[PDB]
Amino acid sequence: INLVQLVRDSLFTIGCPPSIITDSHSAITISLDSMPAINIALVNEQVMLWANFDAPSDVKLQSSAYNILNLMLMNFSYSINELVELHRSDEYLQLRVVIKDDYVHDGIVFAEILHEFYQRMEILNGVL
Amino acid sequence: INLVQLVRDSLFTIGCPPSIITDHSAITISLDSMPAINIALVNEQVMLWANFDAPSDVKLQSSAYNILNLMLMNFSYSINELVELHRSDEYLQLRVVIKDDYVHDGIVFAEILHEFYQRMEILNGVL
Ligand SMILES: *SCC1=CC(C)(C)N(O)C1(C)C
Ligand SMILES: *SCC1=CC(C)(C)N(O)C1(C)C
Repeated sequence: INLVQLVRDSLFTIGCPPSIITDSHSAITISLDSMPAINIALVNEQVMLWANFDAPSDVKLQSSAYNILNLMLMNFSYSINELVELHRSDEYLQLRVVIKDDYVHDGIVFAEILHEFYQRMEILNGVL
Repeated sequence: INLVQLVRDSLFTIGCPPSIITDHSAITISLDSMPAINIALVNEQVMLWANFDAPSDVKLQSSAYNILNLMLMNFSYSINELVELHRSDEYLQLRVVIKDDYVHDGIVFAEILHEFYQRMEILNGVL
């Protein structure tokens, strides 16, 4: 698939500004005010969305655990495993999802995917 | 992949008793005071999963930190390197899709089962 075209098409369809998009190969980024950017890229034949959050302190993670666990248990139907995945590295808590092939061919459908992913980002940002 | 042969052979190799396995499938490994380990070929990939009774909401709140730490734990044998936690009405389900490198060998696969069981033990301890 042509991911730049899919993404640009998704973003005018929902009336997003064009200035938020930055880009030959991986990856595409969408800037958001006071939020981590959404990264999009073809990763081994599948469209992948991810967001890097500054790793919370261990104490903040404990106090926010219940809320974060509820977020991670929420179904994400566009995902190959029907979940959003949370990955931890030394520096980041990374939200990650691999999108099903059925949803990467239509810019209108893909906009709803990006918007639901953003909503998940919003909830996580709220408790960090 | 002959999954029945892989599993039986994994369990001999670590001296488990043969009484604990039952069954094309899925195959169950019964363990005491705990959910069984279910194993099956699901679209060409070996999948392991364990069904835990959905905790009450208050219990989830008091165990959330321990359950979050468990899920953030690296699981190197997984395709996405995590153990996934799935919620259904009746169950909190631990799930992993095992990666090809680890499913041709009964000796290697026994270690995958053992690490998976360890993750089940940690979750059982806070539910
Ligand atoms: S218009 C900015 C925007 C982009 C996208 C990721 C699709 N969103 O959820 C909003 C609407 C915030
Ligand atoms: S011997 C019982 C057993 C089976 C398996 C799931 C492989 N295990 O981790 C133990 C050793 C508990």
